[PDB]
Amino acid sequence: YNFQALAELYKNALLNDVLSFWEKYSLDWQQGGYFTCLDREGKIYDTDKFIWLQNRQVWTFSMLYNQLEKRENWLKIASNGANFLAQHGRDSDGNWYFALTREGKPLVHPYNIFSDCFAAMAFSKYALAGGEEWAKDVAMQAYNNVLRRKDNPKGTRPMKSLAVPMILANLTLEMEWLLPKETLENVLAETVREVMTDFLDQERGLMYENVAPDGSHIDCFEGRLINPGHGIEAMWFIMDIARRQNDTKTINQAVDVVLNILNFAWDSEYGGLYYFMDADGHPPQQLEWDQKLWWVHLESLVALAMGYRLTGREACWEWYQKMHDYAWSHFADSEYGEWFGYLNRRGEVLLNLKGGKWKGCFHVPRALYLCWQQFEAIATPL
Amino acid sequence: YNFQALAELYKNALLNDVLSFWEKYSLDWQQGGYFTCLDREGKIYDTDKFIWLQNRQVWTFSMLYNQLEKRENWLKIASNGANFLAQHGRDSDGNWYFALTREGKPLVHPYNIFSDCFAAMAFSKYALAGGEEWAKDVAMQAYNNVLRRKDNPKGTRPMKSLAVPMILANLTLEMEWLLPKETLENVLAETVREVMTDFLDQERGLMYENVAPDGSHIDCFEGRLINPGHGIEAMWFIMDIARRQNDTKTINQAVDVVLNILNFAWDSEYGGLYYFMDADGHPPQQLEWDQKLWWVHLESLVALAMGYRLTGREACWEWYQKMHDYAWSHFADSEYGEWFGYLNRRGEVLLNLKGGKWKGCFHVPRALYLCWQQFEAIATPL
Ligand SMILES: [Cl-]
Ligand SMILES: [Cl-]
Repeated sequence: YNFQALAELYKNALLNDVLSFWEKYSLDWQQGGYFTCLDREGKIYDTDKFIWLQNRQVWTFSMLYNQLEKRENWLKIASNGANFLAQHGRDSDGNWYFALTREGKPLVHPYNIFSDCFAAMAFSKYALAGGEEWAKDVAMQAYNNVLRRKDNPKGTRPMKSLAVPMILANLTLEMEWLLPKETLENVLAETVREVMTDFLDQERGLMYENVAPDGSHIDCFEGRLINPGHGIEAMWFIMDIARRQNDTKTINQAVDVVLNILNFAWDSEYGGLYYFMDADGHPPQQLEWDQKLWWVHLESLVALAMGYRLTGREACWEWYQKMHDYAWSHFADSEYGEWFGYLNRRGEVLLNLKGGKWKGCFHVPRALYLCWQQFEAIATPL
Repeated sequence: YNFQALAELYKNALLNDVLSFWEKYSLDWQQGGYFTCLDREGKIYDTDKFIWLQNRQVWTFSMLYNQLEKRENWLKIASNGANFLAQHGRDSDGNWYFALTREGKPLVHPYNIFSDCFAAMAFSKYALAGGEEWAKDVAMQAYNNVLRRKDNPKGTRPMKSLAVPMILANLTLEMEWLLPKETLENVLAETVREVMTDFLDQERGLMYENVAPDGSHIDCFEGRLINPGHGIEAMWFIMDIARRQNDTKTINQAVDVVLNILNFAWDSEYGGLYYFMDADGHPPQQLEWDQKLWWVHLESLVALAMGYRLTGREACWEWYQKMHDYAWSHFADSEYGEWFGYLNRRGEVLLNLKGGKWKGCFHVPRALYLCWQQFEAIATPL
């Protein structure tokens, strides 16, 4: 039960390893923004700017500045992204691009709303960290675009996706200081009700990625799809929100679901959770289904640490230890820093990178910070 | 040098194994069209109708009826698809859907032109096999939509894809009997010139998937991408077209390129060709890059058999044998019929299916038929 050693492990990994890696290798001080396409050793292999990741990195450094320590270098790193993004990130109608060239010329315009999501979250927390009022309105613009486009984010077979209420819930938390208290309260209750009613299958105790509007299943590739890590991440989002109202019943239901997903999705031959599974045991359409991904395992560490902190349930601690041994031994790279993102089913490195189009300065530092928080809270009552 | 035994191997695999599998398990005689989502044993795991594959299956049975033997059952199988597709396959503007429900209700409308491509090819050959004149105009409609939309199939970084002239070349061959002789001649010469000028890198002797309009490379994920099997398939397309004009120089250049790609893309640890590679040795964005796919290896068998038949070059025969031993021992399923589509890098079955959203009655029977043709021609001068 060495909670204090775990707290120290996560604190040291965040401050001395992971943040250091991004500080040393990712800053584009000449043109603004960040290089995310970094190989195992931190070498740059592509200079394109993927806006999700640009915004996530602004958020991470702004958050840590605001909540942990006002280190000048963290704020300067956040500014290097925020200024670049404010100048180049949006089309004439204020919609966020998906990708730019190094110098900020637009490459890709997205159909989704997740670009706007990450922009709202980043500029909200940058506004707070930097005391930059202009960033508040950038954030508010991006946020109303998400709620406006929520119901069709992009007749025969109506379906809706878990990702939409998920990101809108967690985002609303990040927008709290800028929103009417009632608006916050309502969206939070509604998104939580939708996630726990429609996407949670009461009979199987599992989260589905896509359901009909009334929560019923549809027998098709989309309607059979399970993404173990995605559902686990949603559940700690739900825990975090339920904790605010001390809704212990909802916290415990979320923990039930996390344990169900882990028991369902663990690879008994090689260890780790599968990336995708078909709920009915049919062959998935995803060629990457059996792969072992960094964030799937990190968000599981967060959910189990948070579940144990919030409920004290022994099963969370037992699963925490099992997940810890697997994730730390397979993804963490002690020699060069940071975590590998992509392993094959056997746990072998599949892409020799620390960042890319979809991995940047976000899931790893956020998860390490959150786990540090849970174990520190466990060791030291507030 | 047992050419006759190879001819017999391919003939028997096509007629007694592969066509039999699709005849036994894939026909939707109640509603029309075909079930492609078939597991290892032929069991159906999804009833959706993926229009690419519906059209490809109409083409395969129509082609064999027209070129091999007028078996009544083959034409009835082709009709079961063609009638279903004519009734349900197109929107009000005559554009082909990407997917329908079992009964033909539209699910997905595609942005690309490859749906129209496969529809033009299918209805062209169905028109010929069935003597159905109405199918000619369905085909001609679909074909002019492809040429009309060829230049933007769906300012900062202009790029074009190999798939477009590739499919337009091979398609033009399948439309020959319906087109002005001059129109055929021109498109064929132009598509061949574009493929062999712009997408073929003269210095590396390799095919690139995406280049700038003038054929120059762009240093980005798309511009570094190699798809070994895709380039090999394009090269036998080029061989087939060059053979028509007895353009021996072009035939031999295409064979040069096939041999270059095989030497570049062969997995020296586990055997087989990689699905995707980054030309500059950076980490790919494709999580499926190291996988071993049925059509990648089948189109390589076709290209090597055809290359050897057309040129007699010993290297083609040596690579044929190497590829044959790998592909037949890893993909062919003697117990239940047909070929697995999807193996991991080690050659282990990754998806336990014989068909799905992207694998249907096309690459396997076409490749087995073409290889039968090459070895029969080698054994028996015409
Ligand atoms: Cl990330
Ligand atoms: Cl196919």
